[PDB]
Amino acid sequence: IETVPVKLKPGMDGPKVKQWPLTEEKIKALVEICTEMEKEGKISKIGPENPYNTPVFAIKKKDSTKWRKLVDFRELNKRTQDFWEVQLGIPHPAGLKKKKSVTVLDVGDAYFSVPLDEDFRKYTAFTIPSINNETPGIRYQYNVLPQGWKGSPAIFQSSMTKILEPFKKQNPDIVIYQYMDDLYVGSDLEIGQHRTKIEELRQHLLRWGLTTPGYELHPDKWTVQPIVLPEKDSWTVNDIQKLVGKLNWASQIYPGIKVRQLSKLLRGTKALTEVIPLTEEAELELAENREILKEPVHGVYYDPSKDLIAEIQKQGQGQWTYQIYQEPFKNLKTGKYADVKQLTEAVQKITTESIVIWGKTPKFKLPIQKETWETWWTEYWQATWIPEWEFVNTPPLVKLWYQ
Amino acid sequence: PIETVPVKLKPGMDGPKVKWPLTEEKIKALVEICTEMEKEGKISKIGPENPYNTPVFAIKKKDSTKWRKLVDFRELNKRTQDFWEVQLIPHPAGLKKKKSVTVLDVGDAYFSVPLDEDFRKYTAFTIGIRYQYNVLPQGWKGSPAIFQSSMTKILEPFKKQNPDIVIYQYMDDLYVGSDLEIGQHRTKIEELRQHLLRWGLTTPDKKHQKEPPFLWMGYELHPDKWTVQPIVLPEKDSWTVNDICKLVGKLNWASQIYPGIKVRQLSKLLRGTKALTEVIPLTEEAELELAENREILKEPVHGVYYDPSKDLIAEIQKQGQGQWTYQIYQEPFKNLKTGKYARMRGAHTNDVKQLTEAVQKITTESIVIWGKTPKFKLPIQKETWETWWTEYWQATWIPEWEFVNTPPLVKLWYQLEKEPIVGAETFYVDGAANRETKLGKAGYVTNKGRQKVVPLTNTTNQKTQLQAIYLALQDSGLEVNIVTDSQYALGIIQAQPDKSESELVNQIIEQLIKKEKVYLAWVPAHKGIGGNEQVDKLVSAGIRK
RNA sequence: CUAGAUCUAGCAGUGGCGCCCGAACAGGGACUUGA
Repeated sequence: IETVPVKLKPGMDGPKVKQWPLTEEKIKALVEICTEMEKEGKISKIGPENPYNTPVFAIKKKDSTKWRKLVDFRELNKRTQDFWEVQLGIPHPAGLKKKKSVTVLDVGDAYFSVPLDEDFRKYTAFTIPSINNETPGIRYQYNVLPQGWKGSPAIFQSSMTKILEPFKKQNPDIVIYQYMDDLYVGSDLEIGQHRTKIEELRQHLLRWGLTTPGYELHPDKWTVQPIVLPEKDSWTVNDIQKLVGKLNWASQIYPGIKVRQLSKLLRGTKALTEVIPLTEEAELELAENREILKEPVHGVYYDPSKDLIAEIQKQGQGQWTYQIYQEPFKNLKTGKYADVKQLTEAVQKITTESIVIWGKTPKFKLPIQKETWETWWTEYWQATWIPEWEFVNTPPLVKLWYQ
Repeated sequence: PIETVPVKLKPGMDGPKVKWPLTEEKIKALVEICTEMEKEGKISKIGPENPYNTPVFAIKKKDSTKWRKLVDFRELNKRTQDFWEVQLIPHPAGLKKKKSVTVLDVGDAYFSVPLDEDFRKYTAFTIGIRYQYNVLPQGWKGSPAIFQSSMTKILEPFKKQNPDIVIYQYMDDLYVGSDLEIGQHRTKIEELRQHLLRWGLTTPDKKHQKEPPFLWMGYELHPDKWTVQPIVLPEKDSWTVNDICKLVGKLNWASQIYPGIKVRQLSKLLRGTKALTEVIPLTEEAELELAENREILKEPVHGVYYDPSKDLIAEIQKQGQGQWTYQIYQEPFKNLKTGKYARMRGAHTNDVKQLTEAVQKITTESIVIWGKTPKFKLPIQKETWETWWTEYWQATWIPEWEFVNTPPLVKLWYQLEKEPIVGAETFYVDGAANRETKLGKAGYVTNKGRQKVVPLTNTTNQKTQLQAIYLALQDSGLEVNIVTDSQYALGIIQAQPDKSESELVNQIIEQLIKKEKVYLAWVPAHKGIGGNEQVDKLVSAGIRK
């Protein structure tokens, strides 16, 4: 065993985040599982020697009813980025997104078969809470590779390469990606054949005794949602003003936008319930704008060093929207999806999309209060990784993006 | 005895070296306590080489006996490496219904835990003569944390030997009890006393065990009930800011059991007043407020202890002005506890948003106290709540609930249509001003030429447009389809705020509620969109340049 | 180390009521330059 040593950012400070309240229904299962987790020699009780602490909670994933656990290394990752970005980095292939379908996997359990540097265990502090402040939290420390982290796989890739080579050597057409405890795969063949190959890969992983006991995904169907405008004949002054405002708001997004021919009929003040048949010039500008918007954005790129942002709004009846961008007005992808359950599922899907496309977790902007989400988001979670988040007030301009 | 935890210092630091003046009557006092602590076997005396300093500051506390001893670590707490804080307090309602209850206090428990020798050097207790504290000293940053950690790790074996027994520990109080008879109860109490003396603790046999109801930081713990410490209030006429703060704290601490407490009208008195002697007049509003509070506090009431088997229900009694209330009872009339929520997350808000925030806070409180969420019974129908959170721009979800018909109720005085209607009229309006004069001007317009303008006084552009739409609505009919040039008015209107702080928006909503229907839209400026540019140029008189 | 008229005093850890400052986002307004 060679536990490579690693630390946080130079002259930085370990994480000292608090722990939001938990429910007894989940704390019981957390304690029950931590009993065996410690019996197995994975952790050890400690004292207040270290002020570091990490948020913890339980979940109920799909395909089972057990109460699995995880860790929130958001701050640890934000502070140790450079470590895995320079020391132990990996490439981001792009052809995997063009495949017909893929199937997400989970190999987090295999990480516990390798201890970690003792000098670094001090940064793996995680304290379970207690109800009614009955007894102080039973502190612990991950003496092995923890989950929900990207440094453990960054260092385990050395052995994962040899663990995977025998399978990909026989199936070169298949492509594999590794972002976190969850594993990916590339499949461009029959779906039945894809599942047979997945079973073969499971058996391959089990070969050397390294046991590793949504479901599927189809990225080929995802395409940029073209901004659609109304197509009718009766354009009252209300609809005319609505369209003018929409076009003006889009102008700052699409440089090649014009409202000249549409700004002429507005010169004539009138009520909002009267119908007005536009002339050919108005229809000409309408057709020009339609031809312009239907075309995707030309002049955008992706920076593997910059950050990521992806807003999200709500319309009604589960008609959710979403966008992605690095800088303001720089759109990279759109789509659709058709209350907390819906939002959780949507963010889960969009994170999977960003992973399979760009292989990085963005920073969402949820239009909801802080306590509400922070409290009711864990109950309806199914994945193992947690991205960042924030909150913002939705103005009456992004809602006009679609119905 | 126990397992002492090592302790280091911050990076690149050492002990603090600081030279104050003491009196003479407190001398023999410090010598007596120092001798008792040294001869007892707690503190040593090695100050020939150690060039450190830890001054002393005696003081006479309540129950005047003499000037007792303290220690100053103000300069060492920052030098010390930040330690882990855990005990950020339990609630009486978060306990269980146990028959055999008891408590186990301890004296000088702090000094009952030696310290690592590598750190005892940093306790130069000069006065001379020095006495290095070999045990947990007072004022030290990591004293309570190490105390509770030692207590937990030493009582662990007892927990493993008697899992059926409950132990709600604390800084120094050990709340213990079960539903067993007194016999084996006292037997297990003696077993615990022996297991504790195994580590060198103290516990007598005539302490406050049958003396209770207890006194728990202002609480009263009874066998099958509980309540706050007996609270009282003055009966005078004048009120000073000091007394205002004092009585506000008292009534807010007592409201957790006493329902129907108002502090809004009584808290508004603090607006602007910051001195420590200025007197204020009790407006008839706050006068009747305090009178009703006193009348309600004229009768005693006690709580109960939550039963894990049975569930817990909630309820709310709205009274207007954001002075919401709520209780929690497992059975009718058996209110476990109560609270209050009147915070203002922005002056612009409505009743449904306040209700959502209140239920969220209640859920969080129940989770942190009891560990789950109760079933709520709110005064609102399902269809209205549904329509609201479906026509909103957020996700306001709540757990299972139901409706209760107990006025006052919750409703929406008005709605907003997403499409204009015939028979109405359009009003292109706008309002602005200058940064120096602020004498803005705005009016309204119609299709029949019915227009009128009025000026403003000391108001910003936002308030200017607000007063513009006010004047426009004051002369309009019932239904209308208005357009604006800024996002402020649209954002304030679409939120359907049934209450706010600025009297302007209050009058807005007062005049709007009478309207049967209303419609609003928005279009930006700098583009010449219909009457927008026209009214902007009309009002441009001496406002821009 | 600080406060009060050289003399006297002034201590910290938790839960609340009430105020001030800094950081980030949103809206608004001006100075220089060019088309």
